[PDB]
Amino acid sequence: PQVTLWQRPLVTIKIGGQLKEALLDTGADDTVLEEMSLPGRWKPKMIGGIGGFIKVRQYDQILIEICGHKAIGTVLVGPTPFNVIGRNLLTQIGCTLNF
Amino acid sequence: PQVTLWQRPLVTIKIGGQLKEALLDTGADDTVLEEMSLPGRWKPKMIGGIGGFIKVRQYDQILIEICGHKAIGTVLVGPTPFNVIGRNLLTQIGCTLNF
Ligand SMILES: O=C1N(Cc2ccc(CO)cc2)[C@H](Cc2ccccc2)[C@H](O)[C@@H](O)[C@@H](Cc2ccccc2)N1Cc1ccc(CO)cc1
Repeated sequence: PQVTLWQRPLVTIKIGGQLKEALLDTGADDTVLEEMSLPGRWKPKMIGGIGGFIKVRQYDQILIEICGHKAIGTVLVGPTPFNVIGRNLLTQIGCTLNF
Repeated sequence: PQVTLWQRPLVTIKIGGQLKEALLDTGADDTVLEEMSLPGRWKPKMIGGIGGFIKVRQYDQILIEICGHKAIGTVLVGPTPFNVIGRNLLTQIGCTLNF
């Protein structure tokens, strides 16, 4: 749909059998989810944000359904205050900025 | 214009007589700029991010021009690694997202 930005742009995702809400986030390069059960292998890493760095686990190749579109990608799981969908998935879903 | 998200969506801003680049960031409610000299006076404020929180100072009713577009609003100046344009200014330049 279009999304105006008068409100936080939130979306429903399904990942790992579970339903969550997530913020559409053009300023983020990667997707970062609050701590969640995912099956599998993962490799740790750090990301920095505004505020310092977190240590996060990266899982590659995770299927997310976002709104109702499907994507496979890397997601990072860690101590974020909100789930963010970053540009690595935004580009799969077809998301564009318009002004 | 329309901006796809294969690369970081940067724009040039003009703010307080200085030219800078910033990320159009849908995830951020407000605009946070790296430290720079701005006139007026300000209030101490604290925002949270990934990583944690920073003390910023808030200036309100500053004019910023983002592409050719003027907007006036609150800008937080402080320890961000990257100048971030958030939703408070994005709505004024008529930015939407679309998928
Ligand atoms: O740290 C934030 N990252 C950091 C970030 C970096 C990398 C990834 C994964 O690759 C994910 C998130 C982004 C801004 C930023 C970009 C580049 C360098 C440094 C910072 C993001 O784009 C912004 O949306 C929120 C993400 C967020 C969303 C909801 C809740 C917490 C964090 N933030 C924090 C932020 C908070 C408030 C304001 C102003 O109100 C601005 C930014």
